[PDB]
Amino acid sequence: SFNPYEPEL
Repeated sequence: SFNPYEPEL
């Protein structure tokens, strides 16, 4: 799978 990273915001 993969890890959740936050967008720009």
